[PDB]
Amino acid sequence: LHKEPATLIKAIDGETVKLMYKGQPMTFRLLLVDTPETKHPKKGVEKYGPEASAFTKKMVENAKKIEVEFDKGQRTDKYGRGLAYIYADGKMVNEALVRQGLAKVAYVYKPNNTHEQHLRKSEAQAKKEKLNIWS
Ligand SMILES: [Ca+2]
Repeated sequence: LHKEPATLIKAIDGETVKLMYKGQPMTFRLLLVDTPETKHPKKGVEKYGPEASAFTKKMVENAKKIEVEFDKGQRTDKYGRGLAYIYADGKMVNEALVRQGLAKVAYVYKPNNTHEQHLRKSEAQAKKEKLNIWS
């Protein structure tokens, strides 16, 4: 893989953060995780979505270094969003959200799945801990 510098522009929600990467503002999708929603037109807000976006916000905002890392497969999805693992001070947000019961592992697509068993290891710990979506 290769980690890269990127600069925070805007945390949209749990799974989506806007970042200046290569000098271009880009929408980035947190690879492998699915967070609850704040806005879904046919839904309203979903349980733990407010605090899933809160979490990521705090995490990318108080960071001194944000780094993105692309996986070994296509790097942009269909809606043109970067496909990546985001590190706030070297800690993987994508992992942090699952360790805290605020994200389930999901849409795991070969070959963009290098870190599938690390996160699938962490969801298991949070489930075993009765935490938040697993409560
Ligand atoms: Ca979602």
